[PDB]
Amino acid sequence: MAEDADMRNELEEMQR
Amino acid sequence: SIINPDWNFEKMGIGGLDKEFSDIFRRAFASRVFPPEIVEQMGCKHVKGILLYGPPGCGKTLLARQIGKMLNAREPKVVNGPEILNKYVGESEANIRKLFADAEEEQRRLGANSGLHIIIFDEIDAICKQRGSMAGSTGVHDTVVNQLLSKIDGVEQLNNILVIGMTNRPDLIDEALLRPGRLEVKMEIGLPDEKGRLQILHIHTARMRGHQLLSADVDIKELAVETKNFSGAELEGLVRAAQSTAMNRHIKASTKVEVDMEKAESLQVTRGDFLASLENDIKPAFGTNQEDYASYIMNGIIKWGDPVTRVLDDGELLVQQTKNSDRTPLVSVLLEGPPHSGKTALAAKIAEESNFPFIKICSPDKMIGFSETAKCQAMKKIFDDAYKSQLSCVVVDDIERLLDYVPIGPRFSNLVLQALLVLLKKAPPQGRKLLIIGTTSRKDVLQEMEMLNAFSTTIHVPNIATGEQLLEALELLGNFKDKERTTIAQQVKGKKVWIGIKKLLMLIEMSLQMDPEYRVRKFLALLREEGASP
Amino acid sequence: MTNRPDLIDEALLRPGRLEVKMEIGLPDEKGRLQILHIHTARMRGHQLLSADVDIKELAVETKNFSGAELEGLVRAAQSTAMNRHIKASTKVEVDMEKAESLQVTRGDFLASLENDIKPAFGTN
Ligand SMILES: Nc1ncnc2c1ncn2[C@@H]1O[C@H](COP(=O)(O)OP(=O)(O)OP(=O)(O)O)[C@@H](O)[C@H]1O
Ligand SMILES: Nc1ncnc2c1ncn2[C@@H]1O[C@H](COP(=O)(O)OP(=O)(O)OP(=O)(O)O)[C@@H](O)[C@H]1O
Repeated sequence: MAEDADMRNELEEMQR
Repeated sequence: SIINPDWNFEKMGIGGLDKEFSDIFRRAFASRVFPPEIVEQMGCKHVKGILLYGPPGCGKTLLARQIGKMLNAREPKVVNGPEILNKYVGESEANIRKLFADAEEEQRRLGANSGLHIIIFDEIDAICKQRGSMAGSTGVHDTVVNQLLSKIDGVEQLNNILVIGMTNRPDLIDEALLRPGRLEVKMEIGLPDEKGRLQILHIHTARMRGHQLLSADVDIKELAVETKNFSGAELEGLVRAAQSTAMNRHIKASTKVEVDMEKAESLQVTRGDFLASLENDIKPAFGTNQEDYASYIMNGIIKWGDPVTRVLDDGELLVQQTKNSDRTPLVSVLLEGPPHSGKTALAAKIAEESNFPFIKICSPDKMIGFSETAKCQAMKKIFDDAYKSQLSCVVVDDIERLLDYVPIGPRFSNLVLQALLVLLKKAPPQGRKLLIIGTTSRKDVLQEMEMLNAFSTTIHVPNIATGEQLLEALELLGNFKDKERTTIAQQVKGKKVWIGIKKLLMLIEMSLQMDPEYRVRKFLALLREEGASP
Repeated sequence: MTNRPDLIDEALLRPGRLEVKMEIGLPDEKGRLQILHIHTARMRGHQLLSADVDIKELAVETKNFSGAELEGLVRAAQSTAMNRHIKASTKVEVDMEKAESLQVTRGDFLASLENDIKPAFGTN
């Protein structure tokens, strides 16, 4: 079984 | 009143969607129109949702905006796609609740006798998708869906809101939202019919007729006849293209653009522009379902002998029997003959002469390099599609090429044979009729496999046998003069011949390449050398 | 503009959004002749082109070429001529006294067509 490929990511910003 | 006083059906310019609009009015607006006393007596609740869907360019947005215009109430709120997402946490729900805050306030202030509020969501699938089946990068989408579900139907009851949602892929929407109380009425918009295609064409041409800018030779009914499978958007595009073609004839560009302005005040649109546009500019996005009979019949049919008429009459009789019978919903027939006899063209003609709603032809030309499973899947799909219509006719040609037969060993594919043998005896659903026409060139091989008994009848397609038929065929084609015809007759009339029409055409074309003083001789040799056959 | 028209969403191609669909393909002999004439106007105007160069012969010969390839052929031909007045043995030096009277001949075009530029289509 071929291991799952790499993935991107999504980011969320927070305000102080 | 709740309805604009000047509103009427005719003013919204909608096309052939009579039934759908009537169903909407019945199932969505019946309750609000009756006096409060009786509706209170029943004590029934009111609808709050609608979900339009269908293929692109059918009128969903037009219908939604026309419904908005029809109703007299607050200006509808529009959510233009995924404009509600924000990077800061918790602000998407802020907007999704700001939308409904005003309606909540009004209902609180006035109670049951308050006005109505309408909210329109466009590209709903962008926002609302299954909570479980989603990206794990952020839980923002799930929180949004939960907020919407809570607001639309939560512990607090709100009953003066109507929400309209339009999409193109209804499957992706979450199941929890498409339940009674949120969106129970769900319509499907589809391609129009001939009457709808006439009404649509009428709605746009109106102004040109009003101002006398359309030539009298234009027949709208004919245009509606030709334009098959088109949609409203494509019809409007065709009209625009014809207009542009008509307009282009008063400008001299390509060095510097100018306009006449004195010969340009007598403009008119003829039927030629429509014909030109229908072949060059606009092609139907939905692939034409009509078969390309020109490809299969590339040189027409010529009556060189009785057998042609006999075969056509037999085909007509079979068509009549399958059309006017109830004890035998399924019928089959096989056409057999020597190679180069024209079986495919005759089968195509027989199929065309009938006027069945559904007609399709399955050929190996498309199945190049396919495995023995892909062919089975394709045949299954074709037959499944055929099953839907009330009357169906299907043609299977070149059977031996469909089984991958080779006389060495021999070899063939068993799975396809079994699938065909099962599909030749499966009756369609109740109250439907199907006809199957098969073509082949080797009857003994089929006899060996014991499938010749699966068919109901057989028809024989002979090839030219006597010199008189050859002379008649030459006369019909008219490729030689009287002197050459006499010269050829002087020899051929003595004996018999055995040749197929396709090979005859090839021989004629090969012969016509020589100089005039030799062509006839070149012909005779080709007939003598290749003509050695029973 | 795209190179893979069949990967685009269908909803974007219906009339009213993107109607005019156009295909740009390889030119024919007349198009090749026109293109070749376009890219050689300045040299002819300034008398930098030799009198033995025949455009029609090149147009007939250059088969399966595209516009970029024709421009590249002209550019290589131009450099083969400029290189005859430079000395890159030890120190890069230019003549500057024979640079004037620079001319482009048919031999340069022929040489550039056999060792520098090769089409990427069909048999050759
Ligand atoms: N039934 C119709 N009657 C009259 N005009 C129509 C009809 N259907 C389409 N048209 C014309 O085609 C245009 C396209 O229709 P519309 O914008 O409503 O499509 P849509 O289904 O909402 O689009 P999509 O699914 O591509 O987002 C309409 O504005 C109108 O110009
Ligand atoms: N009277 C005719 N009957 C049949 N075909 C005809 C007739 N007159 C002309 N033709 C043309 O003869 C051509 C030969 O027909 P077709 O290719 O269908 O033959 P076929 O017997 O199925 O061939 P094959 O042996 O190669 O499988 C077709 O283009 C058909 O249009």
